[PDB]
Amino acid sequence: IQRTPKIQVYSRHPAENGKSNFLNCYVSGFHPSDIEVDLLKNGERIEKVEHSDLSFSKDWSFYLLYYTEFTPTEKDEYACRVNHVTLSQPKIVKWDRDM
Amino acid sequence: PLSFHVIWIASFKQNLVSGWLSDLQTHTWDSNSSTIVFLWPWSRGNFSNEEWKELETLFRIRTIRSFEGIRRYAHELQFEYPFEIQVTGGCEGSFLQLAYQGSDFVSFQNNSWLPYPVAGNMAKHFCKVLNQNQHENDITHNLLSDTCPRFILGLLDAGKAHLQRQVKPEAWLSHGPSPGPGHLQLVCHVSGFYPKPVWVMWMRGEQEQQGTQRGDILPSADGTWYLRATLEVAAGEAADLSCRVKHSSLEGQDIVLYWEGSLVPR
Ligand SMILES: CCCCCCCC/C=C\CCCCCCCC(=O)OC[C@@H](O)COP(=O)(O)OCC[N+](C)(C)C
Repeated sequence: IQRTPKIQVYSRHPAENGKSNFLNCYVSGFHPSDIEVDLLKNGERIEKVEHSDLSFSKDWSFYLLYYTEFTPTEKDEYACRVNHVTLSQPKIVKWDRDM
Repeated sequence: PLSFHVIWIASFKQNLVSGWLSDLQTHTWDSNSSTIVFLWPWSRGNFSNEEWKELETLFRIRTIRSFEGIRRYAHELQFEYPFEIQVTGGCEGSFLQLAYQGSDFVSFQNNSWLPYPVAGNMAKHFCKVLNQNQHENDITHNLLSDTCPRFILGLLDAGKAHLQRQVKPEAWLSHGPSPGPGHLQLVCHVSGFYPKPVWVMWMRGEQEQQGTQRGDILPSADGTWYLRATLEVAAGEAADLSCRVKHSSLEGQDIVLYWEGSLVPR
């Protein structure tokens, strides 16, 4: 039984341009645990991204938090890109903010 | 629900062992060091340096035996590559459960491993392998019934400081991305709060707006929580709306934000 990941993107603090913040991508509810997750800035992969230790829920599905420190600008768009055996193509979820 | 548990994730290669106080990770096992990493000062609980040495050796031989144990018995039990084994065990009452390929497979009850009935004879034959040495099953029982209760008591004591802290939320408002035609999606973000229980509603004055859709509570790396609450409304009806947040850390003084300014706009 394969389970596709839920993908949620959020910032630690309100977006304020030129102010340091944290970008989060919480990926959950997936099986098997083999997964590839990237944080994207303007469609380009962000180099220094940390993640939590792999864990799983009561229903045995896995979950991970990916995050990175960042400073937003007016110009920049951020997203989370996920690939998993359940996905015929990498799934991309944008960070929605008001600009 | 006050509980401690250990989890094992093995993929066939990858072997991860970690300890948890509910959502909160407290321990990690490093195999090459063959040591138990304590993630917090108080992760050691009321257990002494020498007793932790004892636990490490048990964790030593048990993990490597089991990892390599699975690694060897695969063909017999019809385990096809790739496959994953997950187990979790701990106490609150105790428990120890094993999944294969993300499904309930076997569990440890009293003194032996029992197959989940819906898991077929494949599970039953795994139980025969797991129930070879009765003494080793007896060690497992004592780990769960004796050691784990003792441990969790000390851990909660030593961790009471960190565990019972109050961290105030911060909140903000934005436009949601997917409103239906003629409508807006108002979103109220709440972050930085601990502990977890929280209350958030869109309001018209003192009237709670029952259209308020609260998302999952999500983690942050600093150990605090995050939540978004959205409200869909007709665009000509978004005046005088506010988002109200209540939390134990605020002691009665709710955060209240108003849909206004450039949000409206004007
Ligand atoms: C290193 C991170 C964890 C540190 C924990 C320190 C505190 C210890 C506290 C309480 C005692 C442990 C309670 C749970 C133990 C359950 C019994 C038990 O054997 O649990 C062991 C597992 O959890 C860890 O790995 P495995 O031994 O590979 O999994 C089971 C092996 N198999 C053959 C059945 C598949």
